[PDB]
Amino acid sequence: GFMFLISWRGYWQELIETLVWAHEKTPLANLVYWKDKPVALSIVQARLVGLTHFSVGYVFTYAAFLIASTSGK
Amino acid sequence: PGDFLVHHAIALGLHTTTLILVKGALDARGSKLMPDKKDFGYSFPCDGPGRGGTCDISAYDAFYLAVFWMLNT
Amino acid sequence: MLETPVTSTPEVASYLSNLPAYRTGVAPLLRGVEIGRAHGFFLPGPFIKLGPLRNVEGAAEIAGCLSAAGLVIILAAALSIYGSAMFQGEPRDPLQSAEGWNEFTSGFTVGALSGVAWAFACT
Amino acid sequence: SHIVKIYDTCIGCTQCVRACPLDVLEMVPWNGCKANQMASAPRTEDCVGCKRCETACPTDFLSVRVYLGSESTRSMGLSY
Amino acid sequence: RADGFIGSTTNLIMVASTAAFLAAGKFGLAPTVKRGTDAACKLVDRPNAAGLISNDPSGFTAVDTLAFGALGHIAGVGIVLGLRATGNL
Amino acid sequence: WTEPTLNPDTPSPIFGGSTGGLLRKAQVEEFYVITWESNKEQIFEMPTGGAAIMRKGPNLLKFARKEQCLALTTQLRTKFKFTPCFYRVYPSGEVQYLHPKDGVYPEKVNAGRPGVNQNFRRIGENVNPIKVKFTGNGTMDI
Amino acid sequence: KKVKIAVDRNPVETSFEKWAKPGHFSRTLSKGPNTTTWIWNLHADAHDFDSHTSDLEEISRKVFSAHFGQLGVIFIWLSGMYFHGARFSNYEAWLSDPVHIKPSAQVVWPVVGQEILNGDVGGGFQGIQITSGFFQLWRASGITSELQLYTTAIGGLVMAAAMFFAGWFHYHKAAPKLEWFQNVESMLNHHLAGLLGLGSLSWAGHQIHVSLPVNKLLDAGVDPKEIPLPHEFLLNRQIMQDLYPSFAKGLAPFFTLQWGEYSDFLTFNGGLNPVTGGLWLSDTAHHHLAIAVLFLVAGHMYRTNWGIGHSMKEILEAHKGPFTGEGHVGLYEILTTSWHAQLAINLALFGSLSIIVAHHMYSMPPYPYLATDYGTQLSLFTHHNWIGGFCIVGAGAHAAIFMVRDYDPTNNYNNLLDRVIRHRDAIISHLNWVCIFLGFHSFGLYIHNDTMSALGRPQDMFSDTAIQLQPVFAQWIQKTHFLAPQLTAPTALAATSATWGGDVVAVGGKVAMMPISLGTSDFLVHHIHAFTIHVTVLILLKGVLFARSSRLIPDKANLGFRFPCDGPGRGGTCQVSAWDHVFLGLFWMYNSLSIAIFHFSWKMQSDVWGTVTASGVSHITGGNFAQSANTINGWLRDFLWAQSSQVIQSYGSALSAYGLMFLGAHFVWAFSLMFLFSGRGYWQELIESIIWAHSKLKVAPSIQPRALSITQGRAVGVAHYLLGGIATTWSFFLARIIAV
Amino acid sequence: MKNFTTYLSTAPVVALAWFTVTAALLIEINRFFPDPLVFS
Ligand code: CLA
Ligand code: CLA
Ligand code: CLA
Ligand code: CLA
Ligand SMILES: CC1=C(/C=C/C(C)=C/C=C/C(C)=C/C=C/C=C(C)/C=C/C=C(C)/C=C/C2=C(C)CCCC2(C)C)C(C)(C)CCC1
Ligand SMILES: CC1=C(C/C=C(\C)CCC[C@H](C)CCC[C@H](C)CCCC(C)C)C(=O)c2ccccc2C1=O
Ligand code: SF4
Repeated sequence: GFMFLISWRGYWQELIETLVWAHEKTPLANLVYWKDKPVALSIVQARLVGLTHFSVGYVFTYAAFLIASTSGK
Repeated sequence: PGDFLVHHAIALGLHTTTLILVKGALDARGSKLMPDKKDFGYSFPCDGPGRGGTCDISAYDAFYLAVFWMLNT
Repeated sequence: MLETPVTSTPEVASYLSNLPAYRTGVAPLLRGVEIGRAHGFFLPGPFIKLGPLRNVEGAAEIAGCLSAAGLVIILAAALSIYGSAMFQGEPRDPLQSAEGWNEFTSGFTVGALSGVAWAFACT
Repeated sequence: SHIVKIYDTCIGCTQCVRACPLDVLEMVPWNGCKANQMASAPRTEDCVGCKRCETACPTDFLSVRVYLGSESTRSMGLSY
Repeated sequence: RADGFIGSTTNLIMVASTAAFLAAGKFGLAPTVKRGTDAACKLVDRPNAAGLISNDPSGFTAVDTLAFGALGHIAGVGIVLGLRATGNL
Repeated sequence: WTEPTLNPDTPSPIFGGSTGGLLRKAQVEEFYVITWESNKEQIFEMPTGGAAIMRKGPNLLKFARKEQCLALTTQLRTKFKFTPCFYRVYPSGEVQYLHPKDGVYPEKVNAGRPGVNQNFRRIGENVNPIKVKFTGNGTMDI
Repeated sequence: KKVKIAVDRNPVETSFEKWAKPGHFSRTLSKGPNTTTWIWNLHADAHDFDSHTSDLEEISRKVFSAHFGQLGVIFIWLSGMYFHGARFSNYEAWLSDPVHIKPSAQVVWPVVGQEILNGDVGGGFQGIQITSGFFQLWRASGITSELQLYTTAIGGLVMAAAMFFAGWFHYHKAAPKLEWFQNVESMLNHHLAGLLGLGSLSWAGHQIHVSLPVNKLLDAGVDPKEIPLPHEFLLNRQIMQDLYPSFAKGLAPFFTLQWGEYSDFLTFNGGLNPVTGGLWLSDTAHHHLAIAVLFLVAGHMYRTNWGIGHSMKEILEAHKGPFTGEGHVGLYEILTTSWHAQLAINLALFGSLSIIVAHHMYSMPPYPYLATDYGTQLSLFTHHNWIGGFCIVGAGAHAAIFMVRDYDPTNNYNNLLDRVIRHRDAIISHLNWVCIFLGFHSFGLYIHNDTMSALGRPQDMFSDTAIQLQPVFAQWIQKTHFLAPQLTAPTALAATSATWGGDVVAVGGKVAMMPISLGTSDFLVHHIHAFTIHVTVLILLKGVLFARSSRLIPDKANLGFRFPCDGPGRGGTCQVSAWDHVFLGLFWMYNSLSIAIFHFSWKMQSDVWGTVTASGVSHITGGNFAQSANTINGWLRDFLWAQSSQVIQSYGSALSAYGLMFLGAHFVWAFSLMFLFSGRGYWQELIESIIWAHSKLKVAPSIQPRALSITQGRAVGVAHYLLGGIATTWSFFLARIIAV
Repeated sequence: MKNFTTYLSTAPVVALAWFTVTAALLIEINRFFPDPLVFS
């Protein structure tokens, strides 16, 4: 979740541009192509995606502790 | 006395998380930096690098930020 | 984009043109059985020597070729849905067409599973 | 495509025009300013939403406004 | 040079090395201030920026008597210790 | 002024080539073609990456993004004080004179330009979103 | 073309008038403050000489003078260390019993009960156990009293005053002209021979006259306060002759080329001293002697004012081939008219050198009683690794700065510089693919081992007990260097280090150096390092290549190096600049270096460090690295959680300072996530409400309070993030290794 | 000296001075009156 919050849309976008070039140039793979143009996660989108990862962690990490420490004894 | 400190810490989370959400709610459609926030809707990335920085200026980002404080509380 | 010694050596620009995908002319099904067997025969390998039952007696090769067959079938479904989600308007190379892909997919499914059987008959 | 609107609060500075990276704004003649000019947005089909023009608008608030909306290959600036 | 080593193989080797290397620059068989070299190891001459003034007929300058003798000294030391390490010396 | 017509046989600047130019979009979607007229053969920086020697007189370079062409346009208009013009070649061959599309570079006022997207009210005189709710129309546009 | 000293008399005047005018350096910040941003700007733009003026003469004079001050503060720091190690230290007590006495050279004042920090380091002294390795450094320098430390301290302070004086003199008085600075052939000729060569030869003098006899007597059991003082070895030939009979001949063997006679103070023993556990001082003296002749000769390569010599410009141009177009022709000017280009190349090699030094010093402890001081070893290895990792990141940053500020498309036509900017999407694309591969094929075989272990299938894991992946290549290089002395290097009496193989050096019942064995877990952790190193390079290299332009924003050069984003359009263009590729390449550097220091901390405690008992050695952790490091849980249960006991229980003891710092570090690291995860928009408006309250009570500040800039918040967060994490490990490591 | 005193008045210098005095005062107070838990 941190990556989607610490890092922002731009380094990924330009990186996706390089990936698009490589695939179009790669032989035997250029045959298969994407129907939708690959783009980086939206500015607001990444905010919610990172936050969902961040929240899910805080829940699973604690649920594990709260249950395995209480049960273990 | 151990409960005294933690109880006041819980209050800090309640007041802060509240401040984040309340600030976003009151400034949802108004603000010196973005006086036309209502015209830009609720979920918009930013108003650009103009006026120094408009990063996380939407009332969606008071929620996005309040979530972290809620989890901390 | 920048003609390099690698992406131009007439030897390698010719090797590519004999591979059953750049060999436009062969019927898309026959360009699918070729590719299918090639990608299918080597598949069993990784499952036979490093799979869950790799150290069991006799059932280490049946289980590798059974698992391979599984993936082969999975690969087929992805090939099919790809054509359905790429040839909505049935877009030269007939392989790059709606019917072309549906015959390539079938050639691959019947060539790869034939290759997986060749590898078990080679153990 | 993003929506660009020029409000009457324009001084015809032409700065927003000399700032657009995709020729979306131009200077047309008007009578409500002493510079007898008011930026128009003829081709908002090439707007990328950079908001460079706003960073160049000197009038109180913003005479030029870019409302980021629908996204296309041009709007997303995709060379794919 | 000490303990009257004069005459010792080491003395002869060092003297020979220093001389053979000073007579490899005074006699144009190697790079020198003026008559340098090239990317193919060929002396293509050279302009020195100080413009050293030498009385030596060939133009051998002090810079070149302290730059070829030093090579001879290093060469001699390498040969002396090398033969010394082996049975040669 | 008459919208210049593209001469697709215009000498192109000298450049070895770069893994940073046109892709499938150029053919499947569209591409753009900037053209200018130099005074001498000079090295310029490509808006795609690298350096290129512009040829004397007519020059023609193709890009897959309008900003790329306009970038080179400003570079020539400033570094070389040239007057570059670019079009948009669609896959069918339909060339559309993109810049300046008037003869007078946008910044300069010229009679004969209509006012488009021009609200005649203070940005703070826009209605409330509730007045345009369920209307599918923006407060600014309304 | 003449190489000569060129100076301009009394250029800058020495006055405090400019001192009273904050921002006199920048045209923009000279107009005074109106917002609270100017405060943060006058600091974020004070060393950027290139921004202050366009003259490369002034920028260089400023850089040259600045370096002087740096040296000055370095001297002050060094002098303070000697002084603190002279008055407030137990160095002399440690000298008598180096093994059982812990080094200490920091005493805290008796106040606020902070006197608890003054722990019993032994030797009638209550202070703070230092981990800087200075005591063992002084011992190997011969220092046997606190009068030789006091004198050194005074000398360092005198040097400091000379450095600052030189900086002011070479700036306000005799300021060198540009033509002086751009004599690279001269600099290299004088820095290789005069600086490095003479610097080593001068040391080979001390080591041969003061450090060798003093250390021999100390290792012989002689009391430190009974050894003849250093000068007596120089003057009294008899004393030195007794210790080294070769001083009976004199300098005759050297001139007679009979160097062999000196084979008692100049030897190629190899290995570690059996008494002190550190490289023989005799071998170090021979090394510095050789290193010197090499550098001194190397100083006679580039051409200066006479004729003999090479021309770096000609050499670079001469090196061109059938694939790299014009070749290196055009880099000489770049590297003689740019400080950012030079700095980038310098930092990269300098930073990498720091890591290389850390690996060599720990593998071959160079100081006496250093290897048995586990805290010093760990603290040094972790330190240099970071100091270096930071430099490398700076190398990437300045490289990008030069590309966006000093790159000229005209000078670089078919250079290997234009031919790389012209295939950036092949370099980056391939590096991206290898990163993803290394990622799955290094961190995946760890999650696989985790899942297979949890599912109760521990025979289906990647370990030396199951599916093994031994580092055979590393295991062969270890044997080629252990059997090297008997074949490849006969003259060497022993291998370079015990790490390659052999017996275990024990000093005082502890393992100084023990042969390290590489297993599956070593293979796994090493490939993990490669993946991180590759990723870090990808981020920084990507920033350098696209520092000027990219498919997204084809004019970044005209935007700058430190620009936040082009705009919210194009689907978002945040962190497109090369400063934001350095911003992110810092977190990965922390991630990459963190695993390395953890790998060293655990491997050593498990396979090297311990007590040599009758028949066997007791390692700090009982040799559990092999089976416990193939999973991520083992790195948390047997490393983080298990070794964290000392720091979490340091309260109430001399180590209580580390427990406090350990938590304080967590707070700083977490506090950084308010600037790395948020945005000015929220803070700016929040400040508006606060200002309202202030304006109501009529207490509003004249300067307009403004939230931090987008780039500033990115810098503040990364700074606190790195400070917090490194501080946490510093407390962890130090309290763990000092307690055990 | 007018301009040196101006520099010694700048925010960073004045804050460094004010704090040092305040810090030293608290340190000296505890030095003579240690363990001040209650005002008695
Ligand atoms: C000692 C008397 C003295 C005086 C009166 C001056 C006066 C002046 N100098 Mg100067 N300088 C001096 C000594 C002096 N200098 C020395 C010894 C050096 C060598 C390092 C320099 C190097 C130097 C450079 C390179 C430049 C000046 C410049 C200037 C002029 C404006 C900048 C300035 O100084 O404002 C005040 C600046 C400060 C108060 C900053 C102090 C920085 C000092 C050197 C060290 C601080 C480092 C600090 C301890 C780092 C750790 C911080 C940490 C503990 C938190 C000004 C008239 C600038 C100029 O020429 O005008 C454009 C210029 O670029 N000086
Ligand atoms: C034998 C000649 C010689 C020597 C020994 C040095 C040594 C050094 N030079 Mg240098 N240089 C030389 C010739 C030499 N230079 C020539 C001929 C030129 C012109 C082409 C330059 C141009 C040059 C530049 C532009 C710079 C250096 C720098 C440095 C320092 C590197 C920084 C460092 O690591 O600090 C380590 C500190 C030490 C090792 C302690 C030694 C410090 C002494 C006092 C330096 C004395 C050097 C000087 C030549 C001696 C004469 C001084 C006399 C006039 C009073 C270093 C000490 C850098 C620098 O200034 O850093 C501050 C740097 O910016 N040099
Ligand atoms: C010899 C090494 C060297 C040199 C000479 C320079 C020189 C320069 N760098 Mg630089 N840099 C280096 C190494 C170096 N760097 C390394 C290794 C890194 C990687 C981290 C960087 C990363 C870096 C960045 C990101 C930037 C520069 C920039 C600059 C330029 C201006 C810096 C400035 O504004 O000053 C001002 C100095 C400061 C504001 C100090 C910063 C505050 C400090 C670092 C935080 C405190 C840290 C410390 C641990 C705190 C202790 C605790 C605290 C409570 C006291 C300047 C020419 C800037 C630039 O030119 O961009 C256009 C720029 O943005 N550098
Ligand atoms: C735990 C947090 C985390 C994780 C897992 C990653 C993971 C990754 N980062 Mg990243 N990063 C993080 C935090 C994290 N990051 C943070 C906080 C920052 C801010 C500083 C960054 C900044 C950053 C940058 C700048 C870059 C990366 C990059 C990468 C990728 C490197 C390429 C690779 O090795 O692929 C291998 C994949 C892995 C290592 C993930 C392992 C997951 C397992 C193996 C997958 C198994 C799934 C299995 C089939 C089950 C499927 C079930 C089904 C229902 C889906 C990689 C996937 C680089 C990149 O994009 O690629 C080049 C890069 O550019 N990161
Ligand atoms: C015939 C003639 C002449 C003569 C001249 C001469 C006399 C010459 C010689 C010269 C010389 C006389 C030369 C030599 C040189 C040498 C040197 C100068 C040395 C050097 C040294 C070095 C370089 C170093 C070495 C080293 C050491 C020290 C240590 C170890 C290592 C080594 C070995 C390396 C005359 C004029 C008279 C007359 C006329 C003619
Ligand atoms: C907290 C936060 C702030 C607020 C940060 C501020 C206001 C910095 C605080 C600095 C101090 C505390 C304010 C005043 C500084 C003065 C120099 C202190 C003088 C006070 C006396 C005691 C000396 C941002 O501005 C910001 C911007 C962009 C992204 C994230 C963030 C962010 O997370
Ligand atoms: S960096 Fe900030 S202002 Fe710029 S696009 Fe991103 S969120 Fe908006």
